[PDB]
Amino acid sequence: SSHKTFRIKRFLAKKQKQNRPIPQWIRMKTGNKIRYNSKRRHWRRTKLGL
Amino acid sequence: VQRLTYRRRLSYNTASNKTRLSRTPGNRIVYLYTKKVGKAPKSACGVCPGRLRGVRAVRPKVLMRLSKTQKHVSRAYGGSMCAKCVRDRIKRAFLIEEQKIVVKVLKAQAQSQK
Amino acid sequence: FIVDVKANKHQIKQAVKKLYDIDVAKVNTLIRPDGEKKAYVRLAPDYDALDVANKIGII
RNA sequence: CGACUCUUAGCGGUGGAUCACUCGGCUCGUGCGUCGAUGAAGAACGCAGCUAGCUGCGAGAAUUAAUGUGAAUUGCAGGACACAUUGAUCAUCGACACUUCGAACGCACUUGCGGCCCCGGGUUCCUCCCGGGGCUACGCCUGUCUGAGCGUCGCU
RNA sequence: CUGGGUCGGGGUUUCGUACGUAGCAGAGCAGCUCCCUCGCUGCGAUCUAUUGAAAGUCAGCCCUCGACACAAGGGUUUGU
RNA sequence: GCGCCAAGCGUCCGUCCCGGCGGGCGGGCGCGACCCGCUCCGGGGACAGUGCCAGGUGGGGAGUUUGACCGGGGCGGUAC
RNA sequence: GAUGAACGAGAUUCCCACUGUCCCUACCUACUAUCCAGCGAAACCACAGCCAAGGGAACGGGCUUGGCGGAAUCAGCGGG
RNA sequence: CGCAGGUGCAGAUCUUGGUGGUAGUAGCAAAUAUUCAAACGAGAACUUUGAAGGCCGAAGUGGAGAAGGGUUCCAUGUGAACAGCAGUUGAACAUGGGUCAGUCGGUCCUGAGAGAUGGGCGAGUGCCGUUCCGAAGGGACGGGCGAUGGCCUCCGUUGCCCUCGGCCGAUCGAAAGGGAGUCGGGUUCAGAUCCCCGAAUCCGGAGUGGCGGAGAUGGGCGCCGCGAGGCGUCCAGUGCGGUAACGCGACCGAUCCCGGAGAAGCCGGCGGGAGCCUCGGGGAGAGUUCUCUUUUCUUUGUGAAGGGCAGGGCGCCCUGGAAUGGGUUCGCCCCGAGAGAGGGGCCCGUGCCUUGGAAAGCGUCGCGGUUCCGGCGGCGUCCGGUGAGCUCUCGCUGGCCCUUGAAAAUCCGGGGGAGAGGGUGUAAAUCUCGCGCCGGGCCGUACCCAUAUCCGCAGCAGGUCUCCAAGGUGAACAGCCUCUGGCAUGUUGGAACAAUGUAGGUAAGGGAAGUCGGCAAGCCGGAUCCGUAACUUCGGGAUAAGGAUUGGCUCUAAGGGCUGGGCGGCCGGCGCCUAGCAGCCGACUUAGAACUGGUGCGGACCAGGGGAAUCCGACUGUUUAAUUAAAACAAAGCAUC
RNA sequence: UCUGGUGGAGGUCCGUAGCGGUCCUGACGUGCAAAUCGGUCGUCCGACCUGGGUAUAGGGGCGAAAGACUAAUCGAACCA
Repeated sequence: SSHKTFRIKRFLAKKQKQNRPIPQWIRMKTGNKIRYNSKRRHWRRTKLGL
Repeated sequence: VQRLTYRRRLSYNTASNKTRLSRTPGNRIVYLYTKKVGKAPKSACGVCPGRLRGVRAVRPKVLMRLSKTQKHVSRAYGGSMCAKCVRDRIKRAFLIEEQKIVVKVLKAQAQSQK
Repeated sequence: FIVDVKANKHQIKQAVKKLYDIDVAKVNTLIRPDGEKKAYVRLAPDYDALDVANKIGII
């Protein structure tokens, strides 16, 4: 809701910032094994632990 | 007909969400949130059902920004007691004190003569 | 400006005055969904925001 | 004649078995055998030029200093290091630093509200406003100060 | 020796007299009039005539043959 | 109705003033408001109550059991 | 126990009215089912799948003896 | 050649993974509905624009919030995967951006309750307990005794001692309870009572007085001054008015004490105010004009905070003394404990005028620059009437209760008078009066709020707390149609119209003969006028049963409000409103009649079939969420312990 | 005593919103749905409906009592 605490807002801020795709240059790093961000979270599909 | 919405996040018809209709210079109808109705002081006597006269009927916290004349009547027990019961206590005080002097004199005279 | 989350309007006003040599009329504060604090710093009428922005280098 | 169906072989495909490999486990054995109010374990939030996760770190945040080493780091870029007017990188690590919760410590768990003593700025000993610093938890030991008691007494 | 369509005519049939116009029909009511009652005007559901009228009728009704354009074109196969 | 934060007396001060006493100004103590007596007042009381053992009651509760043969089992029988 | 006005989405009988419940079925409408473009499951599955009698674990798709048997399919159906 | 095993699979409704036939099959059928053209584009049944036809029909498919979600919000781009057809589209993917407050909440207070310490219990982590087995005050008028700093004659800060002093105990507990104070106009792609403009307001501070005003500036004795007016002395002065209710701009005062406000249920009936609807005109723009319609549609403002005036209310006051009782309400109710009558007082004032204010906003007609100038200009934003109308709100007055319908922070008034001030200055202490100066920190704020942002594994016919609420018909927030606003028919389309089905109808003559059973369907249905039985706990049964009417049109009768009563007045006998007369204004109904239609009329919509009995339970109520709503349970009453 | 008014009582009746869930033993029954949909129904000023906050926790709670409910789990939940 609009009414939220500071602790909850800071928790939602962090999940928002970590929902980004992998950068393109990571694939070029020597000995790289990551192809995509397997921890992508969609708001409608998966809900937060909160 | 234009329909209205609340101007605040309280969506319930509570005692602190009362509103009235006002027409703006923009020719729009909006809600204005109203203060609660104040009550004038009730007399300290405890027998008079009506409120006191000469005192503004405002909410208690606004009472401290008014002048003293708006909060009292120029009389003994001014803004706390009604005139009728102030009159009765003046007479009740005087007449009981009169009876006490009479009783003391009667018992002193009776003691002296007996 | 983007400011520290542990900074109130009094600290923001004093800081902006100290490192930019300008007078502040009022400060408004917001915390973004990113998590950082955004300050809207209205300057005094004597000072011009565009001239200050040129000296800082934001335009 | 086909079509359709069945079988076999070749080739091609929904598929990922087998074989080979292994910076992983499991088991046995050896030496040490060290946390914390000087704030532990565990959480939270942050920190990279471009970097989400893992990792490392704490406002000096993918690291400072010091010592050893001795020319790199690297996915791209940028500029150090002139590669001794002593030093890239890495390792080690004894110096410095170490946000918010947490036994968690001013009260309370909401970025809520204080108190005492100092410092700076507005005004000038309003300590009124703002900023900063140090204290302000429970139990308990030795000592210290201030006390109570028709407790036991002495001098009055 | 044309053809089948599409419109249009006509037959059949269904319902039940269309709009407009006119009326001296219409329960009554209002106004003018003279200065005050003849007439006139207006409102008014409904009624009468025009008007067995109006409307629909193959889309799986019947006959036209009057108008309009179109119809020798296309694709896939088949042999004793 | 009102009711407290002493009136009034009796004494002691001033490093305080004005003529040892007096006056003024500011204070102190005692009585007013008695003295003494060991538990605040009252009600119970070596009982109640508590600890330990002993007897009774105790499906409120716990755990368990409720044979076998058998023209299915049960009932009946015992051919157990 | 007996009774009893008012009440009851409680159980029951009869009567009036009403009706497609029925004699005895028919027609109409919408959405399906149908066919097409696109998308696209699941249950279930020893092998499979035409009958009669026989015998058989005493009710066979398979065995014996007869009847017979002709690609690939569509919409329905409820005997197995 | 020896040694040692986790050493051989067809089964175990075996375990994990992979794959078939079914099968291009079932299916993509709940809530009426789409069509034409154009644009972009490789590509259009599905996107966008325009024009048509429809729906939600204000208890909405509308506009906003609370929970919950957490970036889903906004712009640009892509069309790989997903959105069960497509897609130029998206709540998808990618890149950027977006939430601004002293006066809106949190924050503060307590509620039901939760919870430490003291104490007690407990092997123990710990538990009970919240005033109960505690020496539970760390504060303060004031006074004294000392240090210290200053705009230092003096005052202020700091320690110690008297005096006062119940926390009737920490602390937590509400984004719907309590709780000071903000509202107009404009502005964004997305913010806004938060930004800009404007106009206000509350709280706190101001010491070294910020400026005024108040307190507070009189009287007596004389002298001089022609006299006014000044000199000396003495004595007052913590305001004033009204018979009163109370009033005026302030109008000292501590510990202590009393009281008030915060702070009270539900239902009914009346009245006031506003908003909305309605009616009659006047403007501006638009629609229709085949014929009529001087028409039909839209639009036709003044925030908070001050000042004044209506209006509403009053168990408030003064005079006075009432029966031949009177006053008065829809109802009531009121009076020698003071009616009626007259005159005052107070409270509220959300209404009107006014400052704010027209400069702004809106409507309309034009003229500019250029993407925006809150550009510029002209005209207007007018006058009335109605009402058991609806909604909100303010009042008054009743009914009900073996039900009586919070607490605390916080603020105020009064009683008392411990104190302070100055000796006549142009003064003091003091001031809840007017203006002036400074500040108000922290957190939330975007958007969805649901037939697509929440929960149900999903864009799931389910579930999920509220606010506003137009026209017509009509008893209605019923159903039906429409306007403001919204939408695209609910995860696809084209063609056809077979069986069977789901949903909706109709049916000749019979009229329950069907069936366990009138199950299902059908009959009745509104309102007005008549008329209503047995039985009964006398309340009912009752819309019992039964009958008649109902349209359209044209009339008639009745049902009300205001004003007046012999150029402008008035000193006057001269007038007499008196079966209530004249004029003006106005809305909603009721009853009766004529005429009239192919006897059709509560014409759609809405909308009880009835009667005679038996059994059970008295009635209202409750119950097995997901097969039993009942005779089961409860219940008042009765009785027992 | 009768009559006509006024008045507005009630765990009063019809009936919206709301709350519930009778019958069709209708639809659906690999559903829209691990209980939904339609018509028809009960109640609708009260023993009424409902949000938030609070309290009661597994041999325990709560129960106008059906062994009902206690997170799709109840004749003792769920987790290890």
